[PDB]
Amino acid sequence: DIVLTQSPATLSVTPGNSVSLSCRASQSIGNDLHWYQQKSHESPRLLIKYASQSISGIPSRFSGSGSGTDFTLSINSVETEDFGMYFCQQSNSWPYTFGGGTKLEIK
Amino acid sequence: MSGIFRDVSLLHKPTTQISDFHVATRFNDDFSRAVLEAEVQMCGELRDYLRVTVSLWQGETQVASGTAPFGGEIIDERGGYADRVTLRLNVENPKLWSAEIPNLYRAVVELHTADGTLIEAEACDVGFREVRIENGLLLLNGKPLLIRGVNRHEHHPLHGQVMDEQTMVQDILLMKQNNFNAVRCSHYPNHPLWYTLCDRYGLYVVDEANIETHGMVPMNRLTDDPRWLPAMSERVTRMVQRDRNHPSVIIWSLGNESGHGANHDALYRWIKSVDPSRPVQYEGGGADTTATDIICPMYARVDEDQPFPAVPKWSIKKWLSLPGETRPLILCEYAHAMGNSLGGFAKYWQAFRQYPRLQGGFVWDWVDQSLIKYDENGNPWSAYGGDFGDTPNDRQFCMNGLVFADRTPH
Amino acid sequence: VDEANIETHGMVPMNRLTDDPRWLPAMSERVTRMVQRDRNHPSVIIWSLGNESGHGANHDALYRWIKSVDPSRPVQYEGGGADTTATDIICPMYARVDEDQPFPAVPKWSIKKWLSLPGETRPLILCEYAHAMGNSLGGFAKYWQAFRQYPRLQGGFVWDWVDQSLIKYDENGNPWSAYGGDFGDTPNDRQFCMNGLVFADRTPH
Repeated sequence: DIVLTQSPATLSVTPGNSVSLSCRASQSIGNDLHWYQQKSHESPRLLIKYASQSISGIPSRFSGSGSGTDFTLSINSVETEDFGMYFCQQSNSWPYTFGGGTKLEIK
Repeated sequence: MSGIFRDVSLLHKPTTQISDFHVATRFNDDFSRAVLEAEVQMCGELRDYLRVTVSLWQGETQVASGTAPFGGEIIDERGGYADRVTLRLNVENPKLWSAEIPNLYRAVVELHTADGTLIEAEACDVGFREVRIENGLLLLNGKPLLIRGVNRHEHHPLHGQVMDEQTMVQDILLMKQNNFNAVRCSHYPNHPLWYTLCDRYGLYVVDEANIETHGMVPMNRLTDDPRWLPAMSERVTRMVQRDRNHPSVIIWSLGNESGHGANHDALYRWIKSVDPSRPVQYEGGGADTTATDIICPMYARVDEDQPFPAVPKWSIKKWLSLPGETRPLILCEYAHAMGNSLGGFAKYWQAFRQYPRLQGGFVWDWVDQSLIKYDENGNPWSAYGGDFGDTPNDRQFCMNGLVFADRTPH
Repeated sequence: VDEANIETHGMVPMNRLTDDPRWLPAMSERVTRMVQRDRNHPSVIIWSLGNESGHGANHDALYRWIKSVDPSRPVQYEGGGADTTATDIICPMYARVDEDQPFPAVPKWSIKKWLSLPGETRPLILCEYAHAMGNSLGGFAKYWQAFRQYPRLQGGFVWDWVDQSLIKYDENGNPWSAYGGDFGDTPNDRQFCMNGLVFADRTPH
């Protein structure tokens, strides 16, 4: 099955600064890569779909980029409400798979 | 159905901008060399410091670039277009696009000033391919195609006629997996992304105008009427202006089942004039009218004739050798896949394989146009014609796909 | 269909003489005299350059000659593939209805298919079809049906009318039908001379 590897595993940042999170697929998945945010005691929240498509109700500071095997989730000027876990998920082939996640923490 | 079923957007453009652009590729006898030709037009004030650069990339690698300022060649007694420019880039040993190998390039069109400042940029994917009918055969890059295709509607059991990337992609992959080369946009221009995916995954596309007047009597009634000429005209012209740069599109179609009227003849000529890179097809009025470059019937049998008055359907093998006939024949719809069907499919495949001028066809059709309904316990079930108290209706007639609405195969 | 007395079937390749300018004259006389002699008959509707002599430049010339001299009739010649530049009609021998026989150089496409080959527009009439040798004629109907469904398939010539058997006499002055090699003839093709629809006496098969 498709394996998604996320890096770094953890990223510390000070509110106001920007960050970019990486997700790489073991094989090409076109643009079928989505990004989720998950906080303790809460269900995942879809942030970006199909690599770079925006989602209504999500802060504009979130953007996605990439195609094939290398993808990135960027947060322009991190806010405290952004601290938590970020997971990428591919839907190009069944079974759908998730990356191991990147933890974003305050520095 | 009805509503705002495709996207809504906002686009912010500069005041002085790129208003349109087209791409074209010519080749030499053996395709070892090509010319990419880009015609650009702009809107706004024309200032001598304005320039255009068209660059061709292959990956990270720039392959060719050209720069120039506005102002075309003399066209007639009054001059040329001052707001247009055409560049021509030479490309040696271009990688060719085909459904077998979708070689693509990226073309960037920059509108800048001479001091290097960028006003704005546009782009598109480019595929080097030549489409021609020659000597009764339809050729792609010099060889003759054999279209393994299917007709596909924009249908989602849940979303009705709203399309999404996931669905498009699913469809594409199923098709490719199942030995399809091509798809027909039955029977209107599709959601934009579609072409792009085809361009990229590799499928030949027949782009079709949104014109079907099947229910008139006779069929011709509006299409033969000059008063509908304008309305029709816009359905064809805009399609072309919009999709003309996609490599996957290899044939233009005037619509569907609207008989054969003088309006078609005009529109067919229009296209030929505007974009001679592709052939035009239209089945209405007998499948072999003066408005089609290809004999493209629907449901013609292999060996048996169905000689309806006015618009018979000869056996395909026979149709080709009718006196004076020389065009290639590709079925716009054949092998009606409604329910427990597809008997005889092989007969077709065999003719296709034995007769050169029989270059395949489009099966009818891809997905079942069934919709989801819910029962007394929030249990879903597949609904069809008349199941929404809809009147009048055609019941199961909306289910002729090769795959179920959920994309599971029949 | 009036046909020139020219058949060089036994050469290798078939063309050998017909492509040779030195035979041009000889051939020429076989065509020209035929025309000068039979040209006024109404029954003659097509001229033929001969039979099974491959396809040579000599045919092309002779075909043009005729066209010039008597444009009232079409010319046909099957040699060299049945659809050469020396024939106004596609006129193969033994082409099947539905199956192709793609010999190198000179294939025999299925008749229905032959017509729609790219660029082709001539009518097709078989110079020989349905070899009537002995217990034969199976499938005859298939032909009739294509002929009837395809306009450009305007029929053909069955091969052939009478058995080329000869009369011999026995130990008691009793006659009997003889064939190839029965006259101590060498070399010979035996029964191959009997493909008629009627026996030599004109009694039907």
